[PDB]
Amino acid sequence: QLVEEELDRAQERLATALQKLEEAEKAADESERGMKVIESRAQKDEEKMEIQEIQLKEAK
Amino acid sequence: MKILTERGYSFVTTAEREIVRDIKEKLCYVALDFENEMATAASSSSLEKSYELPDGQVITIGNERFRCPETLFQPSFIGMESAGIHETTYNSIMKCDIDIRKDLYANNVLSGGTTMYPGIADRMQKEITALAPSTMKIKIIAPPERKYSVWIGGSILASLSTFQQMWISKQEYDEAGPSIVHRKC
Ligand SMILES: Nc1ncnc2c1ncn2[C@@H]1O[C@H](COP(=O)(O)OP(=O)(O)O)[C@@H](O)[C@H]1O
Repeated sequence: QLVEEELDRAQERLATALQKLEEAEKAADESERGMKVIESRAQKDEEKMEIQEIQLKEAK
Repeated sequence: MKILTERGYSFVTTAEREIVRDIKEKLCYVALDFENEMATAASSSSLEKSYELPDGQVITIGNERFRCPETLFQPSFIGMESAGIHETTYNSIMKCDIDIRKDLYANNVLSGGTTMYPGIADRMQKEITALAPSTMKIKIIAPPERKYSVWIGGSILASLSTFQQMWISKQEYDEAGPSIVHRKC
């Protein structure tokens, strides 16, 4: 019985492992979305900051 | 391209020349006072910006930012003997009749892409003001779209009704040869 019990127990544990992998990759997706939006925001903010600092430069 | 080698970056290809052109269009500006700007860049590091080549490999440049377009005002940096653009503008003015140069002093129109550096109008006005008499009103006219001024003016011209007789028709060419162009028009 050892054969089949290892078989089905490891199979259901492999199912749990693949579900954990799907959860992990969805976490990767959401983290990547946050990363991309935040880096785009950082880009816009930085370029605007540069425009404004050089504008103060010229103005003074 | 030549001044960036003293920081370690080496661009020799034509593609790399395009990369350096992009660096020039994005990071370079004209310093209102070159000497104290140089001393400031030497003292702090607040002028250093970073640029990312199209394979990663960020590069950071310091006083090159304003040493590149400074050549327009000191063409001796590239071994040329001419004078800066401010001085040739002033000379062209002082070569005109004394009655029109007061109205020329106040209508310096800037055009083309190389006049798009941040702070070029201020430096130009400072230099010409230092050269001209202390009574004239120096006005540098720098539109925000001066990179396409030639094309805009060309469309305005080609749209005028009184211009439709200034074309060089095919028949005039067939009569006169290619020399028609400068000989009459
Ligand atoms: N924003 C900018 N800042 C500095 N230099 C610029 C900028 N845009 C374009 N240039 C420079 O202008 C040149 C192209 O200008 P342009 O007026 O189109 O020349 P041309 O009329 O001869 O084609 C390029 O060599 C580039 O180095």
